[PDB]
Amino acid sequence: NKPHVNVGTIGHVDHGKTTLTAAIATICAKTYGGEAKDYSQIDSAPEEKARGITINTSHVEYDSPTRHYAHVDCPGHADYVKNMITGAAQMDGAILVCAATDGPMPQTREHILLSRQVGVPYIIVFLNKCDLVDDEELLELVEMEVRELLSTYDFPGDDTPVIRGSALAALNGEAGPYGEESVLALVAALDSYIPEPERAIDKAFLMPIEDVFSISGRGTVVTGRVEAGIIKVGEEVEIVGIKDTVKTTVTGVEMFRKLLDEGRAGENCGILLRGTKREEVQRGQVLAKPGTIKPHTKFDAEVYVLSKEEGGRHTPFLNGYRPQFYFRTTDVTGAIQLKEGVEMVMPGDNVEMSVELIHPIAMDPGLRFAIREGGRTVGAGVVAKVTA
Ligand SMILES: Nc1nc2c(ncn2[C@@H]2O[C@H](COP(=O)(O)OP(=O)(O)O)[C@@H](O)[C@H]2O)c(=O)[nH]1
Ligand SMILES: [Mg+2]
Repeated sequence: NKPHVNVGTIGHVDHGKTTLTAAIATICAKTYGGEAKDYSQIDSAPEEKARGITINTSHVEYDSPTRHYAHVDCPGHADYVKNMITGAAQMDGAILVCAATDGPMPQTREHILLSRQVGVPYIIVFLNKCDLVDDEELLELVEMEVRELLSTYDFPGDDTPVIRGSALAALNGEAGPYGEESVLALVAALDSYIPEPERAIDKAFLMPIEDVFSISGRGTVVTGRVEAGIIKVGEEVEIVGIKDTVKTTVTGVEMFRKLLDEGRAGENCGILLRGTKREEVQRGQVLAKPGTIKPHTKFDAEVYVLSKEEGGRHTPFLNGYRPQFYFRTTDVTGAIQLKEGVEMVMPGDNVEMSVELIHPIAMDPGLRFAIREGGRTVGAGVVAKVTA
């Protein structure tokens, strides 16, 4: 297994996302080996349902000389919003498709802003439909506009790879600069510009607490899934969230009928904690390497509000709405502040909001959450920025 990289095509409708996706898959198959996909196979995106939220996504796979890519393409504007806000497709990089004829358009800007909000780490640009523009100064002008638009949202527009091509020429089997060579140039940009994502085992240790036990003859044990890093018996951990942060030592690690020396990312296990009582640990707190994650009550978020068809509200909510925010394992009530001038949010919409929780939660930007009322999911969010 070589590097596996998650990517996707973003950009305004009709700018050439599905055509480019089909061209990449077909040309990589012909060049490096794999399966070719045509336009109709990718334009028809299957439906996959998870928590009532319906997202239509097309998934294609293709190989570079050294990597295997998983690529997502979406039919509608709402599909891209839901896919990016939730953790459905965790893109390691996004391919921004922009038509050289019309230039950046409203959904071009929204998709860059969304990528910033949800934490898309890198963006590569395919400047498409260059077969329709013969003036190279006009191509330069639109490229400059795309780079500046990227920098407006804190992406490094001056260093961004911008590949000029015609996804339709490439899919049709054309040669020349805008044909197959341009799609191979884009694949070479994916290989050179997007690093392999850091392994969970290499990150700082983090384990959300799911259950707590007072075991007679042993002491206090917390159970959960290790999300990141490694914890060894004898090392210190912080208990972060809900209550003031405290620090203790791990004195044991175990799985069912298996005593362990350490707990590793992906493992579900129990952790024995020195000098701790059951009332000091609780669900919704996390164990973490000391000093690597901080509790917060205030944060900004990007939020998709479920439509009534997805089991959400069928009425708008107002500024000052106080639902529950479900973080990892538990609900915390929080008050919502909308952008200035915004008084209500419609179901089916996505908005940027500020939140103040009634108790702190350990969080970094990129943490996903659900918004619930009465235990019914009414929204999905991602922490865009922690307020301090
Ligand atoms: N002339 C030209 N047309 C293109 C190119 N790429 C896509 N198109 C056309 O633009 C229309 C929309 O393309 P599509 O891939 O469905 O755009 P999407 O909405 O972003 O997925 C289709 O009619 C394509 O054939 C190109 O490089 N040159
Ligand atoms: Mg499409």
